[PDB]
Amino acid sequence: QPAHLCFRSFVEALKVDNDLVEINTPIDPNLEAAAITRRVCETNDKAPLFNNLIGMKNGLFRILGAPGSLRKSSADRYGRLARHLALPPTASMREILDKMLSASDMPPIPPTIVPTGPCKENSLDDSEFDLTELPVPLIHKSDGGKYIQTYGMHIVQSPDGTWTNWSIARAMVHDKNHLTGLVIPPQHIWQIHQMWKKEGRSDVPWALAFGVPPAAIMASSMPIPDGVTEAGYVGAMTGSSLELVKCDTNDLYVPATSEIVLEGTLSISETGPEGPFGEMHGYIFPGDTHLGAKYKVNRITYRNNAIMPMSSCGRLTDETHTMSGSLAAAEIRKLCQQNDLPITDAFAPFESQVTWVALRVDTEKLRAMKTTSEGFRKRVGDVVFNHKAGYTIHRLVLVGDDIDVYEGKDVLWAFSTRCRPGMDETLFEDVRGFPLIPYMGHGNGPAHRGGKVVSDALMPTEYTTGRNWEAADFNQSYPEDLKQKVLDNWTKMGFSHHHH
Amino acid sequence: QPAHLCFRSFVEALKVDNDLVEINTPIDPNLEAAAITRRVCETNDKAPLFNNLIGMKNGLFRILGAPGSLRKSSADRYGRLARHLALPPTASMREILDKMLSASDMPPIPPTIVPTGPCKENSLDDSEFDLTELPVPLIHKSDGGKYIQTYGMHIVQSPDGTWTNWSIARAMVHDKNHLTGLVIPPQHIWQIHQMWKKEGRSDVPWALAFGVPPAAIMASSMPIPDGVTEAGYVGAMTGSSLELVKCDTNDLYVPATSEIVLEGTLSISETGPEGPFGEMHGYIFPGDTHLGAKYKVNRITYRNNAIMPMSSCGRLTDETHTMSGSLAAAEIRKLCQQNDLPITDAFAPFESQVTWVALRVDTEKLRAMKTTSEGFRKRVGDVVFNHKAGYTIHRLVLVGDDIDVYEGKDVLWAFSTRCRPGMDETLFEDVRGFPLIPYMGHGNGPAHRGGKVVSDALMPTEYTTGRNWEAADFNQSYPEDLKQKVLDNWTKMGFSHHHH
Ligand SMILES: Cc1cc2c3c(c1C)C(C)(C)C[C@@H](O)N3c1c(nc(O)[nH]c1=O)N2C[C@H](O)[C@H](O)[C@H](O)COP(=O)(O)O
Ligand SMILES: Cc1cc2c3c(c1C)C(C)(C)C[C@@H](O)N3c1c(nc(O)[nH]c1=O)N2C[C@H](O)[C@H](O)[C@H](O)COP(=O)(O)O
Ligand SMILES: O=C(O)c1ccc2ccccc2c1
Ligand SMILES: O=C(O)c1ccc2ccccc2c1
Ligand SMILES: [K+]
Ligand SMILES: [K+]
Ligand SMILES: [K+]
Ligand SMILES: [K+]
Ligand SMILES: [Mn+2]
Ligand SMILES: [Mn+2]
Repeated sequence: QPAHLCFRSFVEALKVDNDLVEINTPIDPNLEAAAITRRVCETNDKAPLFNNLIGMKNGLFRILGAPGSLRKSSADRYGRLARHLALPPTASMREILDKMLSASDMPPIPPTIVPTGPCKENSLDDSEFDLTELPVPLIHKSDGGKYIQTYGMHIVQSPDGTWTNWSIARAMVHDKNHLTGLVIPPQHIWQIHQMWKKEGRSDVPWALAFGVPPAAIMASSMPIPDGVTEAGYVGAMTGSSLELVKCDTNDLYVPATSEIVLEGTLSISETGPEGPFGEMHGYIFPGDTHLGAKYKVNRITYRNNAIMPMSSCGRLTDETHTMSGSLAAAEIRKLCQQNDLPITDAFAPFESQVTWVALRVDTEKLRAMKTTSEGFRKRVGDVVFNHKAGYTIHRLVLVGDDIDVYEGKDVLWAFSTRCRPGMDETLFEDVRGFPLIPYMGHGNGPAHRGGKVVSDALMPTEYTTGRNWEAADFNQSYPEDLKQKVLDNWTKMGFSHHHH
Repeated sequence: QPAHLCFRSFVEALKVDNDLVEINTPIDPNLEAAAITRRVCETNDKAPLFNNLIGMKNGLFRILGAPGSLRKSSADRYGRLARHLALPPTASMREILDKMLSASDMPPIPPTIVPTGPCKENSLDDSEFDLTELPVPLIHKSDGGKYIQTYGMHIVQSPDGTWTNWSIARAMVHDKNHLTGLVIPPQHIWQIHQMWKKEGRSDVPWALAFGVPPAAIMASSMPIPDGVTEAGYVGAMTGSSLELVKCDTNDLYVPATSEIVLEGTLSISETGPEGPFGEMHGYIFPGDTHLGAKYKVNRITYRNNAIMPMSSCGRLTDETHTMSGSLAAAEIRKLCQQNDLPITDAFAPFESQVTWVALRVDTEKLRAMKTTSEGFRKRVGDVVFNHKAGYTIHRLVLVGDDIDVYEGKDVLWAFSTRCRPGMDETLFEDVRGFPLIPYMGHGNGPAHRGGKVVSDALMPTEYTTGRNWEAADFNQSYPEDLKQKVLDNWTKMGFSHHHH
């Protein structure tokens, strides 16, 4: 079963890539697994597979850390992401984001129901499991709980049955048979939760599947549109209908090769303590516990020798940056295009802690618009910051065609040199804000509103007659024949491999 | 004669450091020398010494490129700067900037006049030189002239004799016996020029010395205070009185071991075309020629086998960033301290194209002030942006004690996560602006005014009770004994030298 369609095959692919370290000696889920993983993420090392996790019982569970983090080499930097998608390991960001967007104007390929799969190899009922007795990691020393859920997919369906959403949202163990987690607007898990709360009749049927098809966890991390069932989007992207099995205790359907499945309900009434958690912006605020959503677990099913993926998130670079940031940028690119804005590319610079998105402008098309910075900034900000895809992003940086937005150095150069503070910016105070950014939820203003800006790093002639500069760099300030001569004589003269 | 006191000795020091490439085959001053130098600066390679420069005649001249640029290794990144100052080549930025500030509360050590020196080994009068016949470089393909002056020091004295200023300002060849160059407010060359213009009696006696003592070219690049003679500041910093010889045609004094000296006048009446030039922010605007100051050259004196230093400036990283940016940051640190502001460190992030300065705050002292972000931002911005030392800097970023301002990654993290756009910022429109930044002189607003901001990346509790977070990183979110265990078992488990 191919790597992008089966998590167990994906692990084998990483091994074969020489992108995995198998740790076969005992590792403590209390901080040690996550510390190793954090170090990996901070240094772009190989993914750790913890095959011998202190507290693993009857097959639950091994851990794979850093499943979507970066590789050290430039040439296959994004290779772990590529392996989620059947792309060559040398794929560019552009190619990865194009693959993730490709299903947006394709017919869905709905899933196929099969009678069984590996995720049914073992089961534990209501009398046989205790979530506090599993080797659930403590990921950061100040976390408010053991965060079992950092890289599984929540499965919830609208009351009318027409939309089944797959998404990543964190959750931690509350007690032997409950989790608490983030369920916040405008996220689809929250939107569906609200539909069940308005109906008022029952708690939300729920499942949480860990170790799902890698192409599915990518779509789980992406803000594809409201009402769109991720399973059929993944089917179209991959060209293959996903095989799903029914849950035992409800009528939801989970990927047949899921490593571990929890089945139960998301309460429409109950809450419990949730957090704090060491989060994507790089911080934890110890003791900042709040009420979160509360999930009841009725059943666990799992593969033999089940593997739990884990994201040890925080400072650069992990899945929150590589997947949540980049996939939000991809959706923003499409949203802009669909609103007739001349955007060619979008990326959330890692340097920005994925709080910015740089938007590359087709300045030929911009010039034909016969507009101004003030007007264009307002138009872009209204599109993006009024939409869910713009939720997590607080600064949009408009750049012209010379800038590669996938290169943070070049984005920082353009921002720093082409956008006059204040004058070339528009502030947005009456939009939804992202409270997890420290300057929002722990800042001087409203946690949930405002704090957003469009920063125009287009130069004035880019709106009118065309770029009127050349860069003072090797590439642009010397003729081709001289540049080539310099490069050809470089080592001969005494100065100093692409793969490495 | 030591490296920091004698340019010829400094060249030997770079050779001995294995930080020099001697090119002994013919190199064209038309773009080729500067292209090689640009490539060096973009890749942190060894400094190029062009010993065989097409058009060199009777000893004028060899070129040393990249004299103050970066080395590839982290461990001796700033070693070329250290060699300007007698510091070990492993010196930190902090140590370099402390050395440059050290003379600010020392008695000056005035210079010593000696009867002769190497700079008098050869001479060319008014009938014997033609600046258009020298191997003056074309540094960028669109430059408006051949920029002879990128790393010499202009020498001008107040009419009353009490202040002799040394500074770097660009200049290009106008004709056989004149240069044009930038002389702009608030720079000291401009301030002194204005004094002579108000007196109205004569042109400004002037000299331009190339290949000066490295400690002198560092002070030439720093905004030490108005009225302070750089020679005595360098004397105090180094503990040694600098040896100066009189010019032949005027009563100014030049370093005895200067490689090349031009003597003449800076006109109080005449201008000529100047620029465009590929500038420190990374751009050239072809055809953007303006009137600049006009210098008349009456005499050249030079060392046997004279060496002209050259800065091939533009995109990262060259002398404009390493020296002008960092030295302005150093002066800003002191200025803040002298104004009773609790600033411990300042640096101009390279990522910002040295348009930002990050100011590290002693938050214990800030808490005792019992102030607010709005108040404190205004106070800092009023100090810095109303002073010459703040001229080139458009964004100040306030950070707390956990941030190393000499690490751009950490500055970008703090800025992106701790400063709410708009609310946590104060815009300054009624301050002098730096017109060379593209968004100023080629932007949407006044070239010379405004466009400045204080961005407060202090979190709210840093003003009150203290930092209330821990970082979600390896360092802060795991206990010491676990971190050490992970590091000790890192290679054993299968994961992957300081000098490299
Ligand atoms: C890749 C990834 C994404 C997310 C998260 C993580 C990872 C690894 C955690 C490590 C678990 C940290 C957690 O903060 N987290 C998270 C989260 N979204 C939330 O509402 N709540 C969360 O707790 N997203 C982002 C969401 O996955 C995307 O916003 C997606 O678009 C949502 O799907 P949908 O609502 O659009 O269907
Ligand atoms: C290190 C360095 C500094 C400068 C420059 C260069 C280098 C290499 C050039 C490559 C030649 C580019 C040129 O744009 N340039 C330059 C310049 N200052 C100007 O007024 N004019 C200039 O043309 N400074 C900065 C000044 O040297 C400092 O601002 C110093 O503080 C001035 O001295 P003072 O007025 O404070 O005495
Ligand atoms: O707990 C987090 O780190 C996290 C990460 C990304 C998130 C994206 C959207 C909403 C909530 C999020 C929470
Ligand atoms: O020509 C330049 O690149 C340059 C560099 C730094 C400068 C600093 C202050 C004033 C003028 C300047 C000009
Ligand atoms: K999703
Ligand atoms: K702009
Ligand atoms: K100076
Ligand atoms: K702040
Ligand atoms: Mn969805
Ligand atoms: Mn001065």
